[PDB]
Amino acid sequence: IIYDDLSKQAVAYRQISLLLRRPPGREAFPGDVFYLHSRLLERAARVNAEYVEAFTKGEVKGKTGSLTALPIIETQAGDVSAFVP
Amino acid sequence: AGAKDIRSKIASVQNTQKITKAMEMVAASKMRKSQDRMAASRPYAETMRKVIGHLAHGNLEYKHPYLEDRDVKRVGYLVVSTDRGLAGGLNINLFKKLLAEMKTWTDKGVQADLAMIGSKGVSFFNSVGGNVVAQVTGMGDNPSLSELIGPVKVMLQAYDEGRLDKLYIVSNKFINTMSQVPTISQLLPLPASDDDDLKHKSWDYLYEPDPKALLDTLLRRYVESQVYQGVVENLASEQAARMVAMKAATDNGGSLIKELQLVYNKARQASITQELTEIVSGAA
Repeated sequence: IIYDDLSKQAVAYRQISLLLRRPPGREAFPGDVFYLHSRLLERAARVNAEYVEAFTKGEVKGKTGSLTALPIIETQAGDVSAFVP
Repeated sequence: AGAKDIRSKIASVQNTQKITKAMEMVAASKMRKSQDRMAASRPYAETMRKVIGHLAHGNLEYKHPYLEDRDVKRVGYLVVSTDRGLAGGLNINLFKKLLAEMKTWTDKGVQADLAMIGSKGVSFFNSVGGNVVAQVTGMGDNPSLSELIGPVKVMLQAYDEGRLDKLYIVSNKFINTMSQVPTISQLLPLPASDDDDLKHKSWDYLYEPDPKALLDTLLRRYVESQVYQGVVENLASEQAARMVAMKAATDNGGSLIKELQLVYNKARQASITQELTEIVSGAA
């Protein structure tokens, strides 16, 4: 899965958040901005066969599932030290 | 204080960059003038070389201490150096090559001493602690042979009285605008390869008063011309090195300015955002 402009997502939370009067943090993003990406990205993982068997209810055995992710982030003036990057 | 001082630092770096940009062109023009002087210098030296070759390699062959080979027990150098800074590593490269050769001669147990042109060599070799017998400084542009007459006179006095057995001139060579090389070449005894001729010494010169004193004066004037030409060429090489160093310095300043501007812009945005968050929060 290749999310495009995860940055363009973060700008959108700020709007829904500032429209909800939630206090902004560094720059103008709300403190929850780390939770937003952390809970989205953490789903990309490789799971052992036992989890697959438990989820499938025994239909699939001995196979490990996986989900690779390639998030894209856009930096102003090549500044890798910005908040969101 | 990004809002207070970084804006001043940027301006200072801009001013320094413009000054270096001007210095590069000044050096480039002085290099052309030094090239003209250097090209003017050669024909007198080559004509005197032709005359000394005729006198030495004529049908009747004379012998002179400045000309005859002598065994080595002491070795001497005279070194040219800049009187002004910048000019990159020219001086240090020349000095370390001279030190390499001096160490090579020391390993053979040969005592060495130096004659010095320019204050940079004076300072470096005083720090090294090498024997310096003569010094001349403060020529700047348009150096004169009249000042040079001294050190060459004392080095000649050392050479002909037995104190010195070989003499080298240490200087950088103006190969071209883009490249210069530190070099060492022999002056005494006369290293020039022999030559042969028929017209000369057949329709021989009438000698007044006698051929020998004229040969002594001729050889002295020749070595003096050699060291003057070396000095001029080293000055031209200095100008070229300064031009290059100023180009590098201007590029470095131009590279620093943009990073300072990026930092200043980050600070500028951050201050506005913080102060507006404060204003909005204060309206409870």
